[PDB]
Amino acid sequence: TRKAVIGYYFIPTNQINNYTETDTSVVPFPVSNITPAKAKQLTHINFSFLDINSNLECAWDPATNDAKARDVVNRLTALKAHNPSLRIMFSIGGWYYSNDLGVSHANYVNAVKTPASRAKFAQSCVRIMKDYGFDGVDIDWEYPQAAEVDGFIAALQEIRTLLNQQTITDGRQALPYQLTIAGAGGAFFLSRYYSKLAQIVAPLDYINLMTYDLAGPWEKVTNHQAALFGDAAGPTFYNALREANLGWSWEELTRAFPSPFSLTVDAAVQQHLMMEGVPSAKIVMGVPFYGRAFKGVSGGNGGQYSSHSTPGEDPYPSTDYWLVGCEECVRDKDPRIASYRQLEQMLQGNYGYQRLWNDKTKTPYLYHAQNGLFVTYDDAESFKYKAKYIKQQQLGGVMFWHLGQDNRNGDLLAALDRYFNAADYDDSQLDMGTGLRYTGVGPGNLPIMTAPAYVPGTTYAQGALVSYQGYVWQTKWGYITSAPGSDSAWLKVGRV
Amino acid sequence: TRKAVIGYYFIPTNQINNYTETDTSVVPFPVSNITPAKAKQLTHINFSFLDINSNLECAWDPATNDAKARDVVNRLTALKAHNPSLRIMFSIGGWYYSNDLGVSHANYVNAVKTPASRAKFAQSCVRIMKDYGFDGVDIDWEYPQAAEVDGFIAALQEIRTLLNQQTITDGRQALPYQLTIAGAGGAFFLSRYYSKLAQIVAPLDYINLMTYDLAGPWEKVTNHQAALFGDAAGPTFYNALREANLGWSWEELTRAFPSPFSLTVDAAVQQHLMMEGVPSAKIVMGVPFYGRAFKGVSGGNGGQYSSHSTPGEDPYPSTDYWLVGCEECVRDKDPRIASYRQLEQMLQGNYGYQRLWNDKTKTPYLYHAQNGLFVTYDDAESFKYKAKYIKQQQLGGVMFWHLGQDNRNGDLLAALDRYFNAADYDDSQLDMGTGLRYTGVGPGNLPIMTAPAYVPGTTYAQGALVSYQGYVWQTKWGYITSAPGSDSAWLKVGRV
Ligand SMILES: C[C@H](NC(=O)c1cc2c(=O)[n+]3ccccc3[nH]c2[n+](Cc2ccccc2)c1N)c1ccccc1
Ligand SMILES: C[C@H](NC(=O)c1cc2c(=O)[n+]3ccccc3[nH]c2[n+](Cc2ccccc2)c1N)c1ccccc1
Repeated sequence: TRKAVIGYYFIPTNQINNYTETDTSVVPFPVSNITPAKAKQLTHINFSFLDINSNLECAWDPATNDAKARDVVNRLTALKAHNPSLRIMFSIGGWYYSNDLGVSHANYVNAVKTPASRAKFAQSCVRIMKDYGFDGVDIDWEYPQAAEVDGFIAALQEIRTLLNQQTITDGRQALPYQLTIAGAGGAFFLSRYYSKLAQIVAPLDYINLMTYDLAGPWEKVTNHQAALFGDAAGPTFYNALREANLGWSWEELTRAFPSPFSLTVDAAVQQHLMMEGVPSAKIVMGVPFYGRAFKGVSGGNGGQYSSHSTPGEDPYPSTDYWLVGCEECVRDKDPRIASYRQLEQMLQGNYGYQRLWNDKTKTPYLYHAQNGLFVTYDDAESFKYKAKYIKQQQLGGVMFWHLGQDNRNGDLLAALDRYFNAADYDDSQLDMGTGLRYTGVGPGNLPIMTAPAYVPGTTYAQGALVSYQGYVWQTKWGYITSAPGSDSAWLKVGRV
Repeated sequence: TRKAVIGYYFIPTNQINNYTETDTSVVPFPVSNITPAKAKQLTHINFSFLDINSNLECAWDPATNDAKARDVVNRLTALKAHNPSLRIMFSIGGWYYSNDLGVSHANYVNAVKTPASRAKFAQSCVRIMKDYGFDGVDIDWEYPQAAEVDGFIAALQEIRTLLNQQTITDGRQALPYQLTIAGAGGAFFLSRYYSKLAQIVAPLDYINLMTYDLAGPWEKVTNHQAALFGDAAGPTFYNALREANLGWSWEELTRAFPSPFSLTVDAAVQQHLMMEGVPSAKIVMGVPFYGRAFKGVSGGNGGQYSSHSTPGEDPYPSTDYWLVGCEECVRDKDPRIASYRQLEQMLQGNYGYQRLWNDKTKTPYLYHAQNGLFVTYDDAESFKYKAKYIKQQQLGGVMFWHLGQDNRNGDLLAALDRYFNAADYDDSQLDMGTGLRYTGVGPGNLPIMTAPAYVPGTTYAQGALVSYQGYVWQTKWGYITSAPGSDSAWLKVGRV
C-alpha cells in the first residue's frame, strides 16, 4: 500500500482576499508554486484553515471573500489532473481557532454537545465539502477535553456516516471521501482524550499526529522540536498519560507510561500503538517544514539543552527581530519561527550559523556562536530516519506543516516521496542510531507469548504464567486461587 | 459508647456431638469455662461455625447432632443472664468452609447471585437465628471475589431488612438483632472487594478485621503475625490494593498505597479508613489468642526475619512434632499453631524458650536457641497498645479468635475488658513507639486545605494550588488552561 503524503496548505484570510500568483509580497506561496511534479508527490493537500462559527456549523472566516476563496480552492482541485490519487482536504480548526483560549473555542465545545448540534455540524461539513469541491474533512481541534470527547466522537461517527453515503451517491468508490483529524503529538495534550483513542480513530481514515512543537519558547530549556528518538543529555518530561482516565491498575499504568520520559516522535507513535483498536496503518507521522529559534543560549553543546531568553508570548511582543539573516521573520514580525526555505538561505548566506547534527535524535540544528542563537528543525536527512520508521512500524504515512515552507525546489516533499517510492533508493542499511526508544507496553502492543492453559482449582505461585481467553497472564503475588480477569492478582503480559 | 469485645467460640462438629464439661481430652474448652465474670467482659460471642449448604440456605454441618448443638448454644445464651448487653452471634463461613478451594465455596457464590436466591438465603439466616436463640448474624466468607461483591452486598442488605423487622416483631428494641462480617486484615485478600467497602459496611453493625495471620508457614520469612506497627528491619510486601478496580490515577494510587509496605494491623485499619463511607466506629480490630510456630530459623535477632524449614501444606503432612512442650500440638497433629494457654505453659516448663519483645511492632515473640524455633503471638502487654490504638482511632472495639485459646483464668479476655472499662487502668501515658505508621492518603482521609479559587481563563504553572467544586487541586505539570476535575492535569489533594 502506497504511503500517505499529507501536506497542509495554509493561506491567511488576507492572502485569500488579495490572492495573486505573481507577487510574493502579498502571497508568498501561491498554488502555482505546486507544480505537476509536486502534486504527484502528494497524496493529500489539507487546505487550512476553516472554523466552526457561533451557529455551530463549519464555515469560513467571516472576513473571507467567498469568490476569491472559491478560486483558490479551484486552483488546488485543478492539481488533480496531474495526480488521480490526490485529495484536496479542508481542515477545520488549528491552534488559533480551537485552542482553550482561542477565539472560537466555545463553538467547538457546543457543536458536539447534543445529537441535534452534531447532526447540524456534521451536515455542514459535508455541505462545505461538496459546495467547494473538497475531497474530505479534516478536524484539527487542539484539543477536546475529557468531558467533550464522547460528543466529539459522536460527531466524527456522524460525519463518517454522511461521507460514506456521499461516496456512494457520487460514485467515488475509486477515491472515497475521507475523514481525518490532526491528533496531539505529545503526551500532555494527548492525555486529554487518550483513553478513548479507539473510538476516536474508528471513523477516521487517518489520525495525523502533530509530532512537532515538542519544544518551543514556552519551555525553559532549548530542545529539538521533533526528535525521533530520545537523547539522555536532553530534558525529560512527566508522562501525563499515566494520569489519563484509563481505569488501569498501578502495574499497567507503570509498564505503559515510564516517567520521566523523552518527548520524542517515537514516543507519540508508540503511545498510540499501546492502545487496543488503534491500527498502525491509520497512524500518520507529522513532520515540520519549519524551525523554531531561540536566543540567549549558552555554548558547550551547540545550543542544545540550554536556558534561553526567548519571549514566549503570542503574538511576538516586541519588534526586535534577532534571527540574523531571516528577513522572512521580519515580514511575519516573529524571529522565533523560520521556514525550511528561509533556514536554507540562512545557512548558505554566511550569517554565522553552523549546521550540527545529533545522531541520537536524528535531527539537525543550527547554532550561532556570536549572537547565541539555537534553531531546531528537520531536513531531508532527518526525513530518512523518519521515513524508515514509518515503514518499519507499518504506519499510514507522513504529514507535514506546511507546503509553503519548503524551498522553491520542493526538496523536502521530494525527499519524502523518494524515501517511500523511489525504486533506486534503498534504506535497508540506514542506521537508526542508539537514541532512546519508548519502551512502554500496553494492551494494544503486547508481545506474543506461550504459556500453559489456566486450570481451575490450581494454586499458582508468584510469577507463574498461564494462557487464558487469548492472553498470557502473570501473577503479581503468590497463592492465587482464582482465574485471570476474575482477580487483581493476574497481569496481562502477552498475546496469543 | 462502650467498645465492642467480640470473642469467637469455635467448637468442631465432633466436639459438639460428644460435648462434655468434665473431660478436656474430648472438649478442651467447654462453655463452663466462661464464668459470670467472663460473661460481663464480653459484648458478643460469635458461635462458629455454621455453613451454607447446597440448597443455598444457611445450615449446620449435616453431621451435627441437633440436640447436642442446641445444648451448646443454650449454655452460651444462658450467659446473657449475667450480662444484659451480651449477644450470642453465630458465624456463617470460616476458612475451611468458604475459601476458594473450600468444601462449600460454591454455595456462598451461588446463594448471593439472584434476588430469589438472596431472599431464600437471608430468610434461612433469620430462621436459624430465631430457632436456636442467637442474637445476630455474622458472615465470614474468605473471601468474595470482585464479581461476587454486588450480590454479596445485596445479600447483606436483605438480611438487614429481615433482622430489623424481626427486632420489631419480637420487641427487641433494647437489644436489636445485629449483622456483622469479618473482613480481610491484609491487603492481598482485601483487594478482592476493597473498592466496594462502603456499600459492604453500610448494612453492618461492625466489620471485624481479621488483623492476624499476617505471617505464617506460607511466607518464606518469619515475621510477627499481628504486628501493630511496622519494623523497618522486617520484611515488606507488595501493596495489592494498588491493583484493585478503583479507577484512580497513577498519582492517587501511589499516594494511597505506598509499596512495598509493612503488613501490619495499623496498615489494615488505615486502609479501611482511606475509603469514603467507612466509619471508624464500625471497624473492629481482631487480635489472635494463638501463636504461630516456625522451625529451622537462624540466630542474631531471636528468630525474627529468618528463613525457616516449616512445612506449609495443610493439613500438617507428617508426624514430626518439633514444638517442644506443646502437648496440644501433639493432640491436634500440628506443631505450627499453639494457643496462648499452651504457650504460657511452655514458658512455665523450662523447655528452652525465651520471651522477647519487639518495641517497634509492640508484640512479643518466643525464641528457642537450642532447636531454632520462633513463635509469633500476642499477650496482655501487646493488647495494651492495641487497646489504646482502638481508642485513639475511635474504632468500634476489638474482636479475637478465639475464646477456647485463652488460659483458664481468662487473662487475655480480662486484659481487653480492663483496658477499655476498668476505672483503675490508665494508659494515657503509654508510649506507642516509633514503629512505622501507614501514611497512605485516599478520598476518605484527604486533609482539609485552603487555596485561592480557580479562575477560568488563567494559565497555571506546575504545582499551583486552587480550590474548585469542593476540593483543593494541584497541577502535575505546567501550562494548564483547563478546569480542575475537567482534565488529567489536576490532582485532588485536599478538601474544602
Ligand atoms: C501548527 C504549528 N504550531 C502552532 O500553530 C502552535 C502550537 C503551539 C503549541 O504546541 N504550544 C504548546 C504548548 C504551549 C503553547 C503552545 N503554543 C502554540 N502556538 C501558539 C504560540 C505560542 C507561543 C509562541 C508561538 C506560538 C501555536 N501557534 C505552526 C503554526 C504556524 C507556524 C509554524 C508552526
Ligand atoms: C482463623 C485462623 N486462621 C485459619 O484458619 C487459616 C488462615 C490461612 C491463611 O490466612 N492463609 C493465607 C495465605 C495462604 C494460605 C492461608 N491458609 C490459611 N489456613 C490454612 C493453612 C494453610 C497452610 C498452612 C496452615 C494453614 C488457615 N487454616 C485460625 C483458625 C484455627 C486455628 C488457628 C488459627
